[PDB]
Amino acid sequence: DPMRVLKYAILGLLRKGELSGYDITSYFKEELGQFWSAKHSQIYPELKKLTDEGFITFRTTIQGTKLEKKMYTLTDSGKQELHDWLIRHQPIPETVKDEFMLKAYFISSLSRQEASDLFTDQLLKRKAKLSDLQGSYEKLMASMSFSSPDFGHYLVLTKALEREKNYVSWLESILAMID
Amino acid sequence: KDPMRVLKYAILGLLRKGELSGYDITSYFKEELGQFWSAKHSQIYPELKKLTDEGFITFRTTIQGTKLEKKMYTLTDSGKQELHDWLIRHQPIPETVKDEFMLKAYFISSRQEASDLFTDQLLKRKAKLSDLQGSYEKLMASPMSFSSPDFGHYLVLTKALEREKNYVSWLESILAMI
DNA sequence: CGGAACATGTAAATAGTTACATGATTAC
DNA sequence: GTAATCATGTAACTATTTACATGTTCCG
Repeated sequence: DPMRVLKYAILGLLRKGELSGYDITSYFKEELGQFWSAKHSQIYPELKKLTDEGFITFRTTIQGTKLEKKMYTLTDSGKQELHDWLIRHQPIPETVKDEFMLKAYFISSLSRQEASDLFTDQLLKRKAKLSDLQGSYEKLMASMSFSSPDFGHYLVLTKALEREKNYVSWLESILAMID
Repeated sequence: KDPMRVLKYAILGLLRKGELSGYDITSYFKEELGQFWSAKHSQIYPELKKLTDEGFITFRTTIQGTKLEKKMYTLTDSGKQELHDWLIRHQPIPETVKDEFMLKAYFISSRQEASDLFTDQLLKRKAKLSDLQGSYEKLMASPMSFSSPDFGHYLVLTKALEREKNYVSWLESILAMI
């Protein structure tokens, strides 16, 4: 049984009303993009698939004067299909891929200097990313409970922030042992 | 623009200390390294062929028992440099690290059901943490340092541990809000 | 004996990225 | 002007998983 995560990502994204393929692409680049993403080149054929499967519907609006655009709504099938996925308990994956950690495992092939340089570089990026994430949190807070319509936003953002805090503190631990 | 070919570097790295079979490589992906990279044998064997055709690795045929053949792969000079350049290269950090649970979490708007789904995730992640702590204790029993031949193993284990601790702690925080 | 682990491949499919293509609207 | 962004789609390729397919060795 093929997983088809993207199908559920699209269906989930449409849960509060119509969106274009472009809007979908745009959401994968905002806060959700820390945990799932797809290129437009994957999304458009899939939108066609989901329509043929009868989970979604589209109408054709016009931006400006002659630019066509396709708004998508969930169907009865779509909402249910979505829901049957949402509450389904899934096994946690063994692997969550990280190319840096793969490098970490092969550390013996590096001299103290080379490893220090590698790990230092990673930290500076990870801290830069941490800044961007910390800033976003604040921009969200001025704008928190389960009732909140931004609770989904809050979840992905706090997770992403924690994830980078953890990565920074970990790297600093190894650098203390390296240097 | 140029294929990452991460699987090529996972293999060359796995051979950095000497010869291995495709079977051996498959196994390493099922042990502590599997927390951060895995491949199936069906991907590994064709890739081993490809790397041999590319001159990064070589192989001999050894015989287990009486008549079972085994190809043991070794790095070439060209492969060691290939490994080296990749290790010291500064790659940009990925925007997305995929997590299907966190996708689900984004769609919470669709109270009891959210509690159950998170409680289950808490329990499963508590379990994975217990297994990881156990493995960390097995490693430590056998004076850790950069010089230590098990530094890599230590790194992947600590990271995996930090990862679950932080996941478990997060899920608790969110559950108390709900 | 029998089952787990060892050992190696290929086929068919899904999943994902990069490159190829085009054109319209917004704001400076 | 012109650049960035909005907007949609197809082609080729790279990556990964599940299933198919075979046979040996170790150990109790």
